[PDB]
Amino acid sequence: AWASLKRLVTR
Amino acid sequence: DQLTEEQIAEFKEAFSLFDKDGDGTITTKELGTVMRSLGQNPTEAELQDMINEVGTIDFPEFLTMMARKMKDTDSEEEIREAFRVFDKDGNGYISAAELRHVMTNLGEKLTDEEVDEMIREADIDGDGQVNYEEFVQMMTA
Ligand SMILES: [Ca+2]
Ligand SMILES: [Ca+2]
Repeated sequence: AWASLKRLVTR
Repeated sequence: DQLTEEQIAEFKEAFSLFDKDGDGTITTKELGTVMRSLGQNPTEAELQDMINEVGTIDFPEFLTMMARKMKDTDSEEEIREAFRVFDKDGNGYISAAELRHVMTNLGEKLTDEEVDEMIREADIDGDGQVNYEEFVQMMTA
């Protein structure tokens, strides 16, 4: 569910 | 390092929402809106610098801008900035309503229930909204 927001930043 | 296929697809989807005739461009005045839909929080100076470094922006130029921002911005700052954009009223919490608008502005078509499930996954203290550290916990995984 959060994959598309997680893709907006780097780790 | 560089953008994945899925990041490129997501950036293209957000860009295309402002490319009404499909010609691969947005206007310079639309650049900030597109960047904010992608969780960037550019200052006016930052936007004008990007515009000057290239009255339209074409998609390959935009994608090159985004790749550089993703690689060169500190990761902790990237999370802070995305939280600041998504927390539309600045009250320290992303509400279900704010999150619905974020997902819509990315170009997704999630149901209201699917967004509620996003909130529940992230909501550790049970108040039904996502505060900054709850967001960090999601965005650091
Ligand atoms: Ca808020
Ligand atoms: Ca919470």
